[PDB]
Amino acid sequence: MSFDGMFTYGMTHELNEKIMGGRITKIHQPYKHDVIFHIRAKGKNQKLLLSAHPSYSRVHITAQAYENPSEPPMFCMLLRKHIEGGFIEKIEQAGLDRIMIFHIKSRNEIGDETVRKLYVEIMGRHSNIILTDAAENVIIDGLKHLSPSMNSYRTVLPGQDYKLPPAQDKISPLEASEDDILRHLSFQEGRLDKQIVDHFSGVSPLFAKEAVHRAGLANKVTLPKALLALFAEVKEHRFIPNITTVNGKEYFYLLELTHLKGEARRFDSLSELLDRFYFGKAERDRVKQQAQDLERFVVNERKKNANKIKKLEKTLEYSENAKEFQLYGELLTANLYMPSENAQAYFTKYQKAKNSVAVVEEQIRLAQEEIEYFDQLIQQLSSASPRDISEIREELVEETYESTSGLTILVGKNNRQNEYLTTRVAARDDIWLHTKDIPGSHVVIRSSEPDEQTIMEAATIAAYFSKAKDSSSVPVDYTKIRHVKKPNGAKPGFVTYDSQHTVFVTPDADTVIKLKKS
RNA sequence: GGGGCCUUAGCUCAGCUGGGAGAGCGCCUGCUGCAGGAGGUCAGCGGUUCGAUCCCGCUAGGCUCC
RNA sequence: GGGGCCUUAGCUCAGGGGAGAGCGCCUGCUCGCAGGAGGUCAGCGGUUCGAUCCCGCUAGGCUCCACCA
Repeated sequence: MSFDGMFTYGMTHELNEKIMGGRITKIHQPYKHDVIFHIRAKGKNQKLLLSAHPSYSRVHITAQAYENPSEPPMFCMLLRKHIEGGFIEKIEQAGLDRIMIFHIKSRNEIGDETVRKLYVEIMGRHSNIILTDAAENVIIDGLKHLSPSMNSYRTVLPGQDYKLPPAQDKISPLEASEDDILRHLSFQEGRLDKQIVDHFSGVSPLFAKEAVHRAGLANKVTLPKALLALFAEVKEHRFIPNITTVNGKEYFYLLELTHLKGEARRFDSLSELLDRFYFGKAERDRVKQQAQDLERFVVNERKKNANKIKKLEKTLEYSENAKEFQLYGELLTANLYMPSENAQAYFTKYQKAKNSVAVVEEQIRLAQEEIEYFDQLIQQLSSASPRDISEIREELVEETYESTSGLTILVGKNNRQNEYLTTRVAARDDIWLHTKDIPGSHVVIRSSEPDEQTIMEAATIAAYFSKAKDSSSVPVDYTKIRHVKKPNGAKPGFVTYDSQHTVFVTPDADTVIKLKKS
């Protein structure tokens, strides 16, 4: 994991630099596992994101806008009761574990000064945000409850004593000498990267591989020097925030990862890196989890129809072959003088077959139309926003951008928005865009003659909100709205179009974010 | 006795009142919590029909009901 | 079964004159500010110049009774 003890150390330093002494002005919880503190510090308003998400747990200052629920969750209201209005006195790391502790001076209901500790544990699935009394060391509440049945060592419930996770009894990299490295590392046993992780606290396999790489030939002379150099870089805050992309897979770190043969992009801090790294990924997995019941249903219903098609086909084939039964009783009728119920039984098998052809063919066609419908829904679910999931659910039961030139671009992200955009909002000569033979979002430029740059920007947006968002070249069709038509009885969003031109674009998240009107 | 309702995968139940057998939990696999697996004569039996938990015929059994 | 009481905005409650106030939630402003959000006044049909506040009924929720052989 890229968010390791060393990364936590660097983040803790950055947070102290940015928000120590800062007043918590507002607390929000936009998502189930994500809390946002609005902090007034050093003449600036900072947004601190605290994520206890199983896959995307992180702490950083974020520029991103987040939509808050109409009703704040109970944990948010609890945090507001205890620590909103308070001052962050200190931020510290628990050893070199992935646990940040925010010391927050607040006032009680009577007005007396109280100190609260906010523990932010970054442990993947077990990641948590826990508020305690500093005097009594008693848990006020945690974002995730841990019952004694789930963990015998530590309980995370209101009114219980806060206990850290079990210590790993590992050496501190920030205090380690050359002799400490030489005593603990068996240079003959191999897997030196693993040995480093086993002996040194806070060190990931990513860091350990970098250390082994920088050593060149990892031996008793080279590896201790490489480790101490890397530890010194961390201890002295000589951070180079970077993301390295190797074969489509991104790695982020607080130091340069020379062991990775890929394109390295540097940053002024780590927030932007994490925003980019987890952009789409956190949402897609959450959507996948919420959609899993529908997908399993939709995929089943699609599969059902294909199977239905196959059987009907066999009844059509039976119908064709049945002609034999017509022969059988014709011949039996001709030769009666030389059994008749057997003739008639064959004939009847024929007629039943023959009559099944037209019904089978019709039922194959209808099952094919259902497969196409379900294939469209599967794609829509893959690129949907949270609102789009609601609109698709309603169907199953039954955004503004500005170009570089200053032209308004409108986007529908679901079937209902797509229908509303194309049929009610868009003017007759406005330019409509959509991905060719790839399900996606309807995009409309509010201009009859947009410049080529605006077309490419709008196409990039269309491709970004399509199934092909991860492809290097995506075909996007565009035409005037007057050429786009909803067929009679078609579901919302579904349209036929003519007189189209196709452009090819690479989807880019940064371009889409830059063009988004606030 | 008279009426009433259900029997479905390892387990428990969905499924519109034919549109093509599912979920949750447990279990098996790998990953680092995730997906993906298995698994049903839909109690059984036989009509209907292009497909039947689905419609009806036809018997189990258990509950509801005096 | 009968009596007795209840049903107002997210929440808590004001209130025959055309449905408010605080808090929450939104507006910009940083312990106060500054404007919004939101009502079939349980419902019904009627008294009338107007009904949340008449009056008669229907819901529902509580409450008290339903005994004597």
